[PDB]
Amino acid sequence: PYVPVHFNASV
Amino acid sequence: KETAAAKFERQHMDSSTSAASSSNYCNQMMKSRNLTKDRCKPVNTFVHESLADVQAVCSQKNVACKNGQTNCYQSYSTMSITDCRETGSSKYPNCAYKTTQANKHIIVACEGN
Repeated sequence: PYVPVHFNASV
Repeated sequence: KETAAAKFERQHMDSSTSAASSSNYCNQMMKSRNLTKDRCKPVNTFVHESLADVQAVCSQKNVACKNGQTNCYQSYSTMSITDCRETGSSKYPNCAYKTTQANKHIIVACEGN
């Protein structure tokens, strides 16, 4: 369990 | 008080809707998630998928991040998502946002939290 820490980009 | 993981959830997770409401979704949501308390965060994306579906992206397609780091992953499939962005005519503390709904592959940065 590595979890999302940043929302880098879309598609 | 705020771990990088909860920050992430607070800012981008909205599993309570399959897609953006109407044109005011960004106004309420940015407000709600307290992304406009001191200032108007200029850009923020909401993911309309379950928490688990999004966590699962960290074991998907590994790609370089836009900076060069190696801890970025791309979702195999598209996800319903909402792009919230400040309209040229937005000033604190009366933050206006243009909500843009889409279906896209999200790229997230992962770490062990």
